Amino acid sequence: HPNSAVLADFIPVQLAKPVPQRITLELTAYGFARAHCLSNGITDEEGFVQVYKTVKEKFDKYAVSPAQIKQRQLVYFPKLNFDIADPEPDQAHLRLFDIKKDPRGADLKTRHESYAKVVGKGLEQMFEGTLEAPDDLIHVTCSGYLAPSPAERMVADRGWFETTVTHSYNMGCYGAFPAIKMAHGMLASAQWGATPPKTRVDIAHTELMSAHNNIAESRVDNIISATLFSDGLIKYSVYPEDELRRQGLRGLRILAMSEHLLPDSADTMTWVPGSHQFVMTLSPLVPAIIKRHVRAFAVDLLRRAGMDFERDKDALSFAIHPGGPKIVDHVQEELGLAEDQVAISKSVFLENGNMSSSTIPHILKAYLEEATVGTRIACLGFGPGLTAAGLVLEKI
Amino acid sequence: HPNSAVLADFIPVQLAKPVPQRITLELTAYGFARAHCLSNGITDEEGFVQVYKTVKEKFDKYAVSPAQIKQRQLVYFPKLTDIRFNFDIADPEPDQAHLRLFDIKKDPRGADLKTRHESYAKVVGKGLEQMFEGTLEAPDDLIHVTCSGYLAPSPAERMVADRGWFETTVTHSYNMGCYGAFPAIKMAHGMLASAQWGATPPKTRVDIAHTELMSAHNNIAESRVDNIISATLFSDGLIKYSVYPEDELRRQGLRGLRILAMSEHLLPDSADTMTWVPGSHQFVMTLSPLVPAIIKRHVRAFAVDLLRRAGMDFERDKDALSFAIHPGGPKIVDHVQEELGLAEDQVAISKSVFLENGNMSSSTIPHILKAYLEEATVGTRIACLGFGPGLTAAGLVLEKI
Ligand code: NA
Ligand code: NA
Repeated sequence: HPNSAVLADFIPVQLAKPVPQRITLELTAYGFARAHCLSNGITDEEGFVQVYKTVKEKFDKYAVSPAQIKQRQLVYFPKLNFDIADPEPDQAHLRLFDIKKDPRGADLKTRHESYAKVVGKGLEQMFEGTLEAPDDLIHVTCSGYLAPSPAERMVADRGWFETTVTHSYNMGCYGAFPAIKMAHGMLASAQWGATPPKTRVDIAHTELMSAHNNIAESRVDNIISATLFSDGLIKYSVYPEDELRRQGLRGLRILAMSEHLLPDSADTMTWVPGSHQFVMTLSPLVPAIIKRHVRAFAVDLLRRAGMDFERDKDALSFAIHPGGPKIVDHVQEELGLAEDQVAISKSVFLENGNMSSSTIPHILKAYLEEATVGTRIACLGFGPGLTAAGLVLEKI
Repeated sequence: HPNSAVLADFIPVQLAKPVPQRITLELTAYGFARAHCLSNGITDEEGFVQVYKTVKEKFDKYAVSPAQIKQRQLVYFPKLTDIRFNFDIADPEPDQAHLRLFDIKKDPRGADLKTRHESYAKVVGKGLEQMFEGTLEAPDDLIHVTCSGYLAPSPAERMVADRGWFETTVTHSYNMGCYGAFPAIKMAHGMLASAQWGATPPKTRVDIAHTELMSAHNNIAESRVDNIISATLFSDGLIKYSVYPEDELRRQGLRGLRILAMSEHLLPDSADTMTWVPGSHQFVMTLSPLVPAIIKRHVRAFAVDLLRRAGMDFERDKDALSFAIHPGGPKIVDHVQEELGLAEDQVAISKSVFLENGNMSSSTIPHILKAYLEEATVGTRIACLGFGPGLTAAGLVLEKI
């Protein structure tokens, strides 16, 4: 196919062994209780006891449970009353919370320097099988912003002095979509002649959601986000389809893409850097707003691909970003989807939690590695805005 | 021309009256002196007078001078009408309070980053209402460019929602620093070419909105020399412009800058010479005195290549080109000019924009391009060059039509 871009070769890197959810919940609950006691001058044991019981009750009620998420990769959760060891200065940098003295923990500068170090290493592992520089490298993240970025430093470390680096930043849980949109555009811009020809764009996701741990705030939506979000680093490539074929690779051919905002929703999800970490609010209104608009969005997306929702939806897999425990279910229900059309997305959430932008790429990795050639996949995700983003893919 | 994207309709928006360089120098030196005394719990009078003479000498030696920058828009600097002379500063009007982020009476770190981001959201949300007040039809894409405030949802996404623009794709082009317009334009170009590929329906217009509020990052608590330079070099700039497929631009009968080529990559061994990282209180900068030499040493090969990408030849055609060069510091344009064997007239607008406005981060190149579109003879080709953290060199070749 001329004028075609193809996703391929998806490579996750695990930086830390995933922690069983019931343990994340016990310790996070204990940390929120100590922080709270530090924050309100409660100093006596029986004081901590009553606060701890209340925090635990709150966790039982509102925390994402082990039945919903089995384990999460959390680089900044301590390595396996609790007592926490100090770590080797060998790595004070993994320790960004504080339950003895200042409950706000590390400040943002410290967290940013930590991010650069951890992602730096992650990126060197993500790209160690890469033999030739890409024409472009896109860095996607919503969890740490530095200039130059860890991506820029790695490209230089590799001596990749003809590679364009583009930051695709602050586009949250759906950040794969705009990154794939750029990549498609960089291949199309090359075919238009504005740059010499290009044969590969590499996109690298690095989300350290656990770097933004906030145990000083006890509002429900913070309990929920502390127990919901997880870390994920994953890279994949975008090839012009002729280059994909020449290299004998399997891939996901891009058919169509779409993205725009949803009305009366801007305040329902926010994410803002403050003095110590990026701070989140999340309204319980969000799944209903997604439910309300997803169908019309999906019908339009399939039309963009020359498809018809009523006639073609049954043969499609739907890769859906699992933003909360019930998001896939809601979309499943609104779109009238069978279990086997949404099974991979539920399972990635169940095994990993919400790794923010890195989630959808892990979903697409499983489709690329499991589906028959010819399979079509409609991808949907949501993030702040609120934004709806979508992609139509075909396995080739 | 098919497969052709063209820049047009450059629209700056001034939010505050620019302040003459000399007064920014004197008040800023005064702030640095007070902040130093506060950090150090120096409450002694003569203690302050000595700190202050010292601070002023460092300003005399290192600050960007009124001969280099005449005035700057600094939304987060007090209005002259508020300056009373030591100086004091009048309390702001109530609905202007979010414009005071520095503190020289109690805690010299000033407002924390969250307060700064909230102030930024408001000031940019008003700036964007002005920038888009004459927009008649929603664009297909809106690209928000900044390296100076990051919120989700952004002020750009909120504006797009307030307008009811629910078909418009919003993309954030963030944290690409002073050369920010170059990745923005590359992205606009890809979107049109992606539409032409058939991956979205046809599009007719991408809008790019730069909102750089560098003054929101005032740091008067560090007196290291490179921060004296930064606090007196950088300035604020809000500007939008549009990218059209050429056939659309012709039907509207607009003049524009047709894009011929573009490039961007990193320069070796220079990652630590210019850095920009959010911390507790603001985004913190560092800047190495080596930056101008590193740029000069690489800019010729880059420029030769860029011209090659446009089907031209540096050595044969440079005399016919204008060179829009991001003025990152007082001497950047001069160093590049010298390295490239350029005449004064080929680089005058980049120099003039610097002198009149300071370094407006990513907004600076778009103001230089607005002047070219207004003044250039049809057929004139412009080589554009921008640098920023990486270090990164970014390139564009344009033709006025
Ligand atoms: Na870049
Ligand atoms: Na967006």
